[PDB]
Amino acid sequence: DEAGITGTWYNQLGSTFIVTAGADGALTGTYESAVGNAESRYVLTGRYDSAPATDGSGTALGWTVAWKNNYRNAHSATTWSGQYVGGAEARINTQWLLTSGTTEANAWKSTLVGHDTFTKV
Amino acid sequence: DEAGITGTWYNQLGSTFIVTAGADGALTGTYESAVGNAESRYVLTGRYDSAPATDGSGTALGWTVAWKNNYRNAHSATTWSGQYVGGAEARINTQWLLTSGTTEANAWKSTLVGHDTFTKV
Amino acid sequence: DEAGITGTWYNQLGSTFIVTAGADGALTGTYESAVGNAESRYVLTGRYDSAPATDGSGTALGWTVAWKNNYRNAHSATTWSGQYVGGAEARINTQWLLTSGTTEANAWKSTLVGHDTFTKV
Amino acid sequence: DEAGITGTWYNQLGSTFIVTAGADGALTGTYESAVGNAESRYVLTGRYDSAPATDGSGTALGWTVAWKNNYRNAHSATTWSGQYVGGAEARINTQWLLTSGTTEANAWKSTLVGHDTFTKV
Ligand SMILES: [Cu+2]
Ligand SMILES: [Cu+2]
Ligand SMILES: [Cu+2]
Ligand SMILES: [Cu+2]
Repeated sequence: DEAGITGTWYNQLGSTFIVTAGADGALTGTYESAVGNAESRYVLTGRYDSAPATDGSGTALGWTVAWKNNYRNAHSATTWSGQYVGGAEARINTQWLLTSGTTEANAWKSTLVGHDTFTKV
Repeated sequence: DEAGITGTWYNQLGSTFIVTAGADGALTGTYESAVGNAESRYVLTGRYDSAPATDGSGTALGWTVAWKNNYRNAHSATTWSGQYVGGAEARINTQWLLTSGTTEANAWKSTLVGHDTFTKV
Repeated sequence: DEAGITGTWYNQLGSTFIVTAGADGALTGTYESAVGNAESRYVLTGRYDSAPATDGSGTALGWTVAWKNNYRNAHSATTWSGQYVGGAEARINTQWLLTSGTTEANAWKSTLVGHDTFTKV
Repeated sequence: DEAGITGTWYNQLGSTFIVTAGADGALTGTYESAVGNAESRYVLTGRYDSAPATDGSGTALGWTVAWKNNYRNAHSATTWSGQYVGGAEARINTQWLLTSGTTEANAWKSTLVGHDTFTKV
């Protein structure tokens, strides 16, 4: 799925995920969020299963974005964890964890959880 | 916290996380899990906030492991999302999402969620 | 939203959630899952915000199902946490945690996480 | 575990959970949080597996709190999902989802996720 994954993907929020999949399992690219304390592109990296099961199963993958770039710093990181499902309407179906840096006293409220679905259109 | 983060960390399961923090926000290294469908080391990559708040707050970070290496392939990926808290007993406090590749019919049961706390000892 | 919430709801898996909302914040009813180790109806209970904000915001709510009834026992419980959004196409948008009873050694893999969207049709 | 569960439990934040376990799987009680937009006690309800496995496994359970009482309304609900582990130092080990009522535009940031461990002392 190196070919399948590589490219430009869009989620339900209107965010844009630009990724390259390496033959060795790497994911590199940029993320631009349509929401939150974010502007322009941010580095991302991740990993995917470069030899998935041949049985109909999706391809596991994940990636991280730390919310610092030359424009802003939102003192946070999101990780998406999910699977790529190939075919006529290819999708990446993810769940994510967004942890902000907090004091000890606020750690209980440090982590948001949600779900993003990415499509090629 | 490039110095703070860089090195060998151990969680409550007895897993070993070996990371280098780059000046530019990169995280690279290897993960070896004490549990699950896993043996030996697996590549990991991630990101962290290289200019955290100076107010007492932790440092946001995350990383991914796809569960494929030369020994096995568990057709899955974990993402940890959390924060580094520096000082006498430094910690990385994380929550994680483990997504397995599944068919459409099994997607509902694709994703495990838990929490790992990493220490230097 | 006592009137709004009360009734029969269906999710994207084809599961059926039958609830009564009490004036005092109670949720009582039955759940029947279309997937998993489940058959027929199972008791559920929960709570919702009986005096929500008047600003356009959704109405917070949650409920639990333990997966035991007269037919089976799957030694697990799901909690859904989410919000009711009223209007022409009313929805309940949830995220859920399914914890199985496990030994200590398997606790790391005890908890599934997903997301369900319920509609009146 | 009706006897095991029933009573007063305390988490790592200093919150107090007072529960009765019914023979039929019910959980009823009150929760008082040490943190957040909360004061005094709030109703809770939930469910647990009243006939757990005899193999060493924990007992699955969950409960909800909507954050409305006579003192305040934080327009939110938490669900804890977890397991009771009996014996010399009994514990309830949970993960939780806290959903706030939000507008559509803020739904992405509606849900916090964390983990609480409850003890009898
Ligand atoms: Cu295989
Ligand atoms: Cu700052
Ligand atoms: Cu209000
Ligand atoms: Cu059994």
